[PDB]
Amino acid sequence: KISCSLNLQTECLMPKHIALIMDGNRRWAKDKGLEVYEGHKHIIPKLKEICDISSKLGIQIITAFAFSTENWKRSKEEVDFLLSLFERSLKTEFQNLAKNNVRISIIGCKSDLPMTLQKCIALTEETTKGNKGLHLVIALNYGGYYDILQATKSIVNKAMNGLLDVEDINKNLFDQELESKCPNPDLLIRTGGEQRVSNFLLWQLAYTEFYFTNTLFPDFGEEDLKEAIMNFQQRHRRFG
Amino acid sequence: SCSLNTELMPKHIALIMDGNRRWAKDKGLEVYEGHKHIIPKLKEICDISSKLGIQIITAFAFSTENWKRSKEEVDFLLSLFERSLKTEFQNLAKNNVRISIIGCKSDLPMTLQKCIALTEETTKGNKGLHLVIALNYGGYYDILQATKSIVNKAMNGLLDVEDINKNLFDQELESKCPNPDLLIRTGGEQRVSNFLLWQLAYTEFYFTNTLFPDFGEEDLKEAIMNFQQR
Repeated sequence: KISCSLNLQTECLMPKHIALIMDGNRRWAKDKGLEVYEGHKHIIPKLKEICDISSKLGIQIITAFAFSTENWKRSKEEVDFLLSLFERSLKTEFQNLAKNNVRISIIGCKSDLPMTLQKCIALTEETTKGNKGLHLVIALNYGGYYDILQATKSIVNKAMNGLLDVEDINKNLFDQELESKCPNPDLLIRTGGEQRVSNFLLWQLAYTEFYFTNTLFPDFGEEDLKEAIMNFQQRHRRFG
Repeated sequence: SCSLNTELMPKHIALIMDGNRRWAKDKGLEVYEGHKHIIPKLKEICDISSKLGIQIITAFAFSTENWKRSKEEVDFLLSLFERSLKTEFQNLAKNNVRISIIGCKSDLPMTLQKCIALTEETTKGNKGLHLVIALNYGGYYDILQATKSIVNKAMNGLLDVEDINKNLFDQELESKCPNPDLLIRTGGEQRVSNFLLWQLAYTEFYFTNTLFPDFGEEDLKEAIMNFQQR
């Protein structure tokens, strides 16, 4: 007998936290005739640009989907290129963000990554952990399923060590065990035309506003961003 | 412990049936008279869907968040749902629908529990469309009960931490594979409001301003046509 009691046990205007699915780079390359991998060169720069615009509007957190845990299903060549492209991009743009007082965290399974990428990530996190500006969270080898599973294993681990009882398990406890925690995204922006989440933040999106746009990520600028904020502010005007 | 190096017509449609109160306002009705259309409209949607070859519909009837309303609102909504279900379950069976409820049934009035059990047995032989009614249900709730269940098994020596994977978690949830291909929310809002979380990983989202009581065959066909061209 495991119980449920929901009637009892009760329980994260500018968006404070924006989540980003940065899609459309391969399409932006097909249009304009280049090779596939050229659009991907523009990802991390454009992200840094968006942090700057966001920082100046009063936005406090950005979580961005960089490398999906399903990308291991790509060719060993495509993935190995993407992990290299990313390690390079991080050291280029490290200074730019850190200088402007941005704090940087990585979420995902880091132990699967190349050892050089692991070392660069740990350095980046440590040197920016004191910064007081915008908080940039990079989802790298991350997924919604993964986050819920790692949290479940941690909870089972604690129960096995006598540190918690099965009836202590509630929304607040589970939330503290996830990699992406409160406060959750108020607005989610996916560029590139698709209208799905593709396994990026399942638990955290329970009350998030969804905004989908056909603009490809490389063409996405300040006007498109303020458009989406403006859109978000409309919905609060027609809802309690 | 960390390693991730396998973790047309829609077969399963999920439905957030919102806009009933707004509909009631725009027509000078009592605030909760719009809700009297919900189960009838759902039966209609089931019948159209069944004829198109859609196999499963999961519909959001009573959220775990509704408990935060006044006692009067809650007693009315649970009473109205028992009444609607008692009026329509034979009609639904005659359309070959099979009916399941997900959610925490132990918090419900005992007459509503009895009516749910009767509905399930009468229809569990049917081979038409499978209708899943989410009643005292939410996304957080499903993930948490699955977690508690897994913790209980580990305590009793029936599994190790290393056995916890996507398949194990899926079989402990109340809404299981196969997950919704398409989600439709009526009434204009563009959120999931803690309906399903784990199950929506790859679902297509379709939002419309149409209020639920005005939702017809044409509105459904647009939604499917829209889905096809993706």
